[PDB]
This record gives sequence, structure tokens and C-alpha cells, in this order.
Amino acid sequence: SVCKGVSGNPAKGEVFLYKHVNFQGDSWKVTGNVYDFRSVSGLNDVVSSVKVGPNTKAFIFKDDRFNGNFIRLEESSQVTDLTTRNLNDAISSMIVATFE
Amino acid sequence: SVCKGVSGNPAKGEVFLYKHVNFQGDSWKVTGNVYDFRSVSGLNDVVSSVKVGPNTKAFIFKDDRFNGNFIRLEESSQVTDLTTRNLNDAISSMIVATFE
Amino acid sequence: SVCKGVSGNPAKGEVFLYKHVNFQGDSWKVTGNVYDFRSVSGLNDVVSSVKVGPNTKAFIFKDDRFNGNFIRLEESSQVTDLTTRNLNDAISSMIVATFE
Amino acid sequence: SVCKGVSGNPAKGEVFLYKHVNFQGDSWKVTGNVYDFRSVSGLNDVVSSVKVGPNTKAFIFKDDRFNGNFIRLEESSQVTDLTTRNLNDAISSMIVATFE
Ligand SMILES: [Ca+2]
Ligand SMILES: [Ca+2]
Ligand SMILES: [Ca+2]
Ligand SMILES: [Ca+2]
Ligand SMILES: [Ca+2]
Ligand SMILES: [Ca+2]
Ligand SMILES: [Ca+2]
Ligand SMILES: [Ca+2]
Repeated sequence: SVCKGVSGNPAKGEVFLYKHVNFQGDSWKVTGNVYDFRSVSGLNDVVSSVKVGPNTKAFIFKDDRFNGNFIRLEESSQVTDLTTRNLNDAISSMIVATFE
Repeated sequence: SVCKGVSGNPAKGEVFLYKHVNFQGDSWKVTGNVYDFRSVSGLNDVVSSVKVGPNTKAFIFKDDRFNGNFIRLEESSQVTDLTTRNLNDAISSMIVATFE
Repeated sequence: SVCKGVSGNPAKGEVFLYKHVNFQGDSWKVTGNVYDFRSVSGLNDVVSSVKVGPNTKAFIFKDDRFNGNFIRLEESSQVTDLTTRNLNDAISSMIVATFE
Repeated sequence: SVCKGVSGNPAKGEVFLYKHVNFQGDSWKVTGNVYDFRSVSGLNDVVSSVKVGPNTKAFIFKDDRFNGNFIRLEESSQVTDLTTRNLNDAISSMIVATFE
């Protein structure tokens, strides 16, 4: 599921999405998969920075239903500015997978 | 999970993995994610053909834990020979995601 | 996951945990399962009241990893004081399951 | 999900259900939750023995949607004859939860 407003760093199976770069602005904690960011009010196409928890891989897609351009985010990683990966204010679906 | 031996075509959320090209040889039905094909005896590095069910996306990785080269497989699709995608006898992890 | 601070009543698949009886004090919205309330700062052994959403069952355990005494909570239910079920300030794990 | 026909012992997150005691007869491998055993042809009310994988807890209910009498099954455990727990040929729903 998704939760509004985060703090600190993501735990295993969690992904922190921030509206502004450098982890600022509105934030959301996500676990599991979300095939349509529109199901979350104001989430679609506004994410600018991301944090991925340990033993966790994240896949962010430009379009809903895991379509369009996308990239893989490694465990315990973070991107302060999605523009650097050509996905600023454009993500519309995401996969959150974990492992041992 | 992973289950040995398949027949017909995959249903939503199912992916059929075959040891030989053209959907022949030992087979496996997979749902959800599998971060290490090593967890299933004889599954690692032997897949040659694939079938993905409707409303389903499949992401196959060369290494375990979703690392290494990979590709996205579209719903209701199939590849008779994975050499065509540079992934014959090399898949070691996979993510199966669905949507409505 | 677990998310701090709740309001209103839980929706399907959500369980609201309150630190004080009568749904007062620090609160948490939980979905899915949590095998160790220790993973959430200040959550372990402090729950005093609960609310379970529609089409949802909740299983609260005295110990972590679903061990020790426990009880089943019915959909759309609430307990204003967990002492009534011998589980005040003692829950350490919980399973949240839904059905149609 | 559920899969027909098992062998060996359950891995983490898996539960093996057998139609006859002592792990004989038709068998099914289950992961995740199943709120209505009737969704699986011939599964409802026929289970006589069970095996639960490591770091895994299972909850078997007499009625669907996790209602009626039920018991908890510990990780790496197994019951050769469910009559001993007063649930022979009666299980109709189940929860499969894992932990680290
Ligand atoms: Ca933005
Ligand atoms: Ca988009
Ligand atoms: Ca092969
Ligand atoms: Ca490989
Ligand atoms: Ca309390
Ligand atoms: Ca406790
Ligand atoms: Ca039987
Ligand atoms: Ca029954």
C-alpha cells in the first residue's frame, strides 16, 4: 500500500517517493506494487527524488501498468533528482520487489 | 511460487518457463516473484522459451536478486527462443506483476 | 506496512492501532502483516484499543513472529480496551487478512 | 497461489496440504492466503495432513473467510492426522504468514 508523509530512511520492502528533489515536499511510503499512480491523489507525475530500502529493488515506469520507459533502482539507494534519469514528474507505475 | 510441469497457456499472473525452445522440455509455472532461480532445482540458467499471461508483465534477469541485464515481457506474449533477446540459459531471477 | 497517525475509521485491509484506550493517543494504520512490532519505534507492547475495517480479519499476538496467546478480530469491529481480552500493552505481532 | 501435486518438504512461505493422513493422496502447495478453499477444485473439506515451511506460520480455519474454529501451525511443523486437532476434512480457508 501507500502512505502519505515519510521520515528517515526506507526499511526493507519500502520505497520513499518525494515530490521535490533532495527528498523534499510531499512524500509517500510504498510497499508492494502500484500499477497506476493515479489511484493515489496527487502522486502521478510529480515524483522528483526516491529512496529504496535494503534488500529491495524498485522499478519505476513512465506510464501506468508498467509501460513506457523505466529504470531499476538498487537496494539502499537514492536519487536526489530524477531529471538525471530522464523521469522527473513522469512516473505512473512502480514495482517493489524484495529478496533475502 | 514455482510449480513444475505446465500445459496450455498461462492465465493472468502466470508465466510458463520452458527448458527448451518452442515451449518444449521441462516446464514451470511461476506467479509472484522469484529472486533466485537457484531455489528451484534445475531452474537456474536453463530457460529457453517463455509465455506470459494476460494483464501480466514479466521481468527476467540474468543474475539472481534482479541484477544484471534484463528485459520486460508484455502481457499475452511469448518468445520461442531466448537467444533472440540474449538471455538463453541465463535467467536467474524474475518479477511477475499484474494489473487490471 | 505501518503508518503513524490515523483518523476516522479503517477501510478494507486496514487496522488502526491506538496507544491508549478509547482510540486515543498515538495511532498507527497497518495493512498486510507485521511479524515484529519492534520494527516500528514505540509500537511494541503499547496498544490499548483497536479498529478493524470491513471484509478484514485481524490476528493480534502477545509475542513477535505470531507466537504466544492471541485472538481473532472480526471485520468492522473495535475494542476500546484490550485489557478485556488480556492483551493490553502486550501485542508484538499481527496478521491482517482480507476477503471478498 | 495454489499448485496441485507436491513432493519433498515446504520451503519458506509454503504449505503442503494432503488429502489423506500421513501426507498421502492429492496434494497442494499454497503460499499467501486463501479465503475460500472452494476456489480450488476438490480442495474444500478434504485435507487430512499438513506441512508448514521454515520461518512460516499457518492458520487453518474450518469455514471460509477465516471463520469458525481454527488453529496455528508452527514453522517447520507437520500434522499427520488432522483428526487429532478436530479439523479433519473441514478446512475451508487459510492464512500463510512468514517472518525473518
Ligand atoms: Ca517533482
Ligand atoms: Ca507518467
Ligand atoms: Ca535451455
Ligand atoms: Ca544467470
Ligand atoms: Ca497502551
Ligand atoms: Ca509482547
Ligand atoms: Ca481427508
Ligand atoms: Ca469447512
